[PDB]
Amino acid sequence: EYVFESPKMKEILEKIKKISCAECPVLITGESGVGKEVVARLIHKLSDRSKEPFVALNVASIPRDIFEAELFGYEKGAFTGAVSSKEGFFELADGGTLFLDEIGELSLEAQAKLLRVIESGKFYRLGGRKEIEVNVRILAATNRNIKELVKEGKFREDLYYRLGVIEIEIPPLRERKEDIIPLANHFLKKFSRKYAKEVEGFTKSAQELLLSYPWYGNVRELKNVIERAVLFSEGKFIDRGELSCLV
DNA sequence: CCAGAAATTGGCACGAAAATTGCAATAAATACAA
Ligand SMILES: Nc1ncnc2c1ncn2[C@@H]1O[C@H](COP(=O)(O)OP(=O)(O)OP(=O)(O)O)[C@@H](O)[C@H]1O
Ligand SMILES: [Mg+2]
Repeated sequence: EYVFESPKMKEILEKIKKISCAECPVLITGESGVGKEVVARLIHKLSDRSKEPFVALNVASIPRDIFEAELFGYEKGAFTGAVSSKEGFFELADGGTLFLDEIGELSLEAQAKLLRVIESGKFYRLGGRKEIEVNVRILAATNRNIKELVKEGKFREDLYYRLGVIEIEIPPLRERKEDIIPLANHFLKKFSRKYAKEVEGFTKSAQELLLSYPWYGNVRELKNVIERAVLFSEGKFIDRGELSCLV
């Protein structure tokens, strides 16, 4: 279960409901730990293809020298040492969703190779002759400022225009103050059962302290703080002093 | 008989198709050691 109790978050949820049945690539931008993975999996879940694979990938974990071999696949005998034919991630997520986390780590050649497939919709194996057609829905998430990347000369402008048809910008947690308290009480329970420590809630002073801290890690930092508070406590209530050192 | 007209020939051209040549080292089945 997730928490959406802020007007901006509710509007984003309505946008997700409207868009989840479309057939266009989605780009999710935001700060660190805002919930981009949550938004991507919520888009996939509320979809007509929710019973299909959701291939999540990190583009920085794929070496350049074999990049196009991983994404598209190769045939037997394509290169020395190719024991047997193998498929790519595009065919693996055929009929489902392909999620690319931190899309800003791509190189220019990889960007062009991805743009060709996103435009045409069909590709070829590394050592193949027939042409493969796929039905992959592409979601891409990043935390960089993509406009500054394209202005500097690091991200292809046409690729950004192709991907940036729909923009979902999750606001920072510091602009979601009315969402801070329901989140903390959500985490405090989850760890309390997990670590078997007994605790009920936060005192008024601790709740006042929570709303004043300008979170830089957004939801993940709040989760870490709540986990530390649960671990380093034994009483039924968390007070100002327990969180004062953490903050 | 003659001069104009018609027929013959082969050199050059042009697009296409066929033949020739450069490349030089791997892949898989099999037997043996822990
Ligand atoms: N509404 C929510 N309710 C509960 N937990 C949430 C909610 N939104 C986000 N989280 C939690 O926030 C954590 C970090 O979020 P997420 O995985 O989406 O990060 P991210 O935005 O992709 O981060 P990064 O930009 O650093 O890659 C997750 O563990 C997730 O459970
Ligand atoms: Mg992420």
